[PDB]
Amino acid sequence: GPHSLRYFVTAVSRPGLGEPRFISVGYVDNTEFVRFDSDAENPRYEPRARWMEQEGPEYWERETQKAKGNEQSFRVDLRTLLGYYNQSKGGSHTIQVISGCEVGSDGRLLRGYQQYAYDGCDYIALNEDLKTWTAADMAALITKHKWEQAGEAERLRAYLEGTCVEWLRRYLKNGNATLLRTDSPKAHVTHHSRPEDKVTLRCWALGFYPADITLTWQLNGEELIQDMELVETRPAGDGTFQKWASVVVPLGKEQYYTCHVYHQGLPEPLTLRWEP
Amino acid sequence: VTLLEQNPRWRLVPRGQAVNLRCILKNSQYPWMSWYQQDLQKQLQWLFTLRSPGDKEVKSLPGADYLATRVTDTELRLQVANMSQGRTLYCTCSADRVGNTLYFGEGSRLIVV
Amino acid sequence: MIQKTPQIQVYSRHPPENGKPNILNCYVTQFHPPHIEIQMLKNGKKIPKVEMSDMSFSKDWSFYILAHTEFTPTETDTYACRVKHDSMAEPKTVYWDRDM
Amino acid sequence: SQYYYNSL
Amino acid sequence: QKVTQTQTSISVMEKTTVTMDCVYETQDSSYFLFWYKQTASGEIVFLIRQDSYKKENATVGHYSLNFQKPKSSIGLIITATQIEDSAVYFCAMRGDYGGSGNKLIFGTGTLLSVKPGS
Repeated sequence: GPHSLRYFVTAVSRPGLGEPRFISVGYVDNTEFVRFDSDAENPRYEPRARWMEQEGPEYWERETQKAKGNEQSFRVDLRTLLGYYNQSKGGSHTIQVISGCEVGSDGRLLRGYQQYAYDGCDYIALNEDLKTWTAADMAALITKHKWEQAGEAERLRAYLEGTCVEWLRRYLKNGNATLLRTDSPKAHVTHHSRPEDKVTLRCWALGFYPADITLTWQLNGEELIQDMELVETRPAGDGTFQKWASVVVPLGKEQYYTCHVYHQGLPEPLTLRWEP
Repeated sequence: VTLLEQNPRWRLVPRGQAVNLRCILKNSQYPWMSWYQQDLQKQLQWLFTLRSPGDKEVKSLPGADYLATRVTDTELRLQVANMSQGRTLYCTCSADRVGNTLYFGEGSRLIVV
Repeated sequence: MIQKTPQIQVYSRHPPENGKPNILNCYVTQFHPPHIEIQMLKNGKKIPKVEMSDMSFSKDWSFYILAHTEFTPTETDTYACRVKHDSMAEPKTVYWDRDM
Repeated sequence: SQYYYNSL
Repeated sequence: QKVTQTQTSISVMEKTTVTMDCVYETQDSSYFLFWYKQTASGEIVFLIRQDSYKKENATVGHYSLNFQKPKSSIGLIITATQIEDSAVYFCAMRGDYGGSGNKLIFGTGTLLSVKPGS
């Protein structure tokens, strides 16, 4: 279907504790596929996914020197902002950037973009039109006006519509196979003390991928919309994820409640009950 | 009405005598400064680009050994040493890292006497 | 300019099988700045060896990282994840609940 | 392929 | 990264169309072509630029470029020349990536001589 290539960049300063830490992470369809950390010994632009190891050392050297160069401009920007905001040089700060494009199954551009953030707050963004900017405060206006006066958007656009796309095309060919991987969840239910006239039933789903999943409880066909306990889908630390949901049902009435699990990997939405 | 102030404008010197050039930025909108050499054949060549106060760097082209430093946000220096042939040094300023809008100063014509 | 406090989540990779070896994960997210010190205890201990995933961030700008350390659950084995971060005054530590 | 970021 | 200008010198009458060639080389997908002027006083002056990602030829003053991406050519076209245009025209391309930006690569240079009428 649709795909996208993005780059998440962070530049964080460590006042009088060395140079700022620069990290550029690359994603394809939300899957990290390349990375560059400056705090690594002899920094290199490492391939994060196997299907990437099929690129020539020429590419790896190119992208490494690109990052190093960006790491430099960023080291400068940090100081520039420091002055836009009149902030002590002694405090630490952060610049984050998100750049990339999202293309449709037709291979056409659906949305390109570039957003900046300073200390966790949106700084400036490139608009839908890929021609204008939107500043989020007095400081960003300066960058805005400069970038207007320099044609930055035009150059940036040129990258989002072309360079960025073509490379998304190339990465996908070498790794679509892998990007299709899917792991169906395994589910079981658990009964819990919960002292009183009630009990807790926890519906577990583990070892699944992608992280997208939905867990829901039912009482004799009708669905439960209240007092459902859920936990943010979490990484099992082995490529797969896990998540659970629970409800405190009146004791005895265990059977009357059933759990449901929907996941693109499953051939069909499994149904759990808890079996004594 | 000019962006950079380059000094000394010219210099006559006996081969080997070291020479100190200085460049002054008269506009905060072009903090990206660089050094360019133009040899006696009129050929321009890039030497350095120092953006931050503190940045030091050396390079050696045939005929001269250089050493440039971005002393302050407004002062960029250069130290020409062991000069064997004439050359004129150009100081340049640009709005940002990308460039594409670099203005050349008047230069520092250095002559070997 | 604003700081975001962490969200801790300690849980096992596989279901806690008393006696049998497993991996204890301490998932930390929703925080900013990225400066954070994460450590895993054991009845108050401080398991010296503790692998830490690389850090990344979500489209809302906040960071998230995954810490773990191979272990073995026992009926009387306490486990927690102490986390120090500029957002909180004192390190909020959360204990591992085999059931969660 | 990464973008050549400019200055803020 | 070999921007070259073959013409050592060009002498032509005023009010005449003169075209100064410049061939270039770069691997970068995006880049920038430039044309500068130097006078007897010894000062360089920016004239016009070309953006690799614009299929149309740039235009400023009476200067015009014949950008031909497929043939890496980007000559300068000075129309209705005069006694002031007489100078040395340099052709330059900004390109390498990272340690570039403010690193332009200049050509050997071509001296234009605009001969008056009387």
